[PDB]
Amino acid sequence: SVDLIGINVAGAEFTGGKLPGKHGTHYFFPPEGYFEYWSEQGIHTVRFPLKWERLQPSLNAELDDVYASLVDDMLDQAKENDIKVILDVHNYARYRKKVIGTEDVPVSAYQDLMERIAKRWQGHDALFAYDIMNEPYGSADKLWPAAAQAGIDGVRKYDKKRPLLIEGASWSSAARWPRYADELLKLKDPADNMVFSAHVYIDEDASGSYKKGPGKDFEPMIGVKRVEPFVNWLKEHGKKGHIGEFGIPNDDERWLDAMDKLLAYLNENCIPINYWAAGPSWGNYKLSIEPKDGEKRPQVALLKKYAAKDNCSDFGPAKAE
Ligand SMILES: OC[C@H]1O[C@@H](O[C@H]2[C@H](O)[C@@H](O)[C@H](O)O[C@@H]2CO)[C@H](O)[C@@H](O)[C@@H]1O
Repeated sequence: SVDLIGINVAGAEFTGGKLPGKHGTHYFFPPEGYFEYWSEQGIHTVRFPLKWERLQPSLNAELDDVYASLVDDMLDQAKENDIKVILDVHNYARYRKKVIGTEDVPVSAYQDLMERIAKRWQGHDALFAYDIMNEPYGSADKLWPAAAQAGIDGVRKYDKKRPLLIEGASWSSAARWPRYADELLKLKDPADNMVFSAHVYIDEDASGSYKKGPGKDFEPMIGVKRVEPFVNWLKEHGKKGHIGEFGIPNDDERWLDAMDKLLAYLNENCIPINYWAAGPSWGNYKLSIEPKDGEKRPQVALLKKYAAKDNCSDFGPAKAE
């Protein structure tokens, strides 16, 4: 089943400056009882960021025992708690700051990573899908479509069933999607289970930093307006979609109204969303929906209303008929 409502659970990718880094100091996996809270809230799909450099300290070599085992543990806990997990290689189309497709990081090395990820986890019941790369951007954009095919090829050697979530150029911007996405039309998935995943924030620069409030001229449909270019492209090209990140601060009711409008539009078009973000070690982060003393998380109540609505049969938008 494809859940329309889901959340990111971030932390395993934190403190990119420290490699390998230390669990519990630089990065954080869900502790005991973590998924039970979210399951009880009625959330059954999670997107989980992972750091490539921690999974694979050397290219074209075996996955790191300790970090990969933490992923094993997380998947086990998700399964215990009725949660389905999208593994996200949260790397901006780069390995140790070098773009996939450059001499340092050949596409074959990225294919190798994806082979190893699918080989290790394809047998895990909690695994739902693979988001093969978070937010290609900048000098990675031009080479990304070639890298994406290599990633698809890698997963499909070992997992011929699960959805592949394919992000786009320019931080997978939903708003700018059609400017660049035609380059993705050459991608092929022999299993026919490929889904494009765009990101949308509704601050002025769409970075999610929220440097300003809604403003005097706030438009409630801002979220919808920013995903329309993506969804319309999907319809035009007969493709399937997904929103892998969207988040808002908890300090202005207007953001919630925009979120509501967005959720309605995505629901209508059978496009699932992963809210950014929950996680075990966010502290005061403005977009966090993790429970924290003294903080209300109105975004959660809203997600819960939607979570009750029927899911679609598959990733939308529905084919024309
Ligand atoms: O969208 C999340 C992503 O935003 C990045 O900032 C971009 C922004 O997306 C884009 O619309 C604007 O034109 O450019 C900025 C960069 O200057 C941000 O850098 C990422 O960390 C973030 O994940």
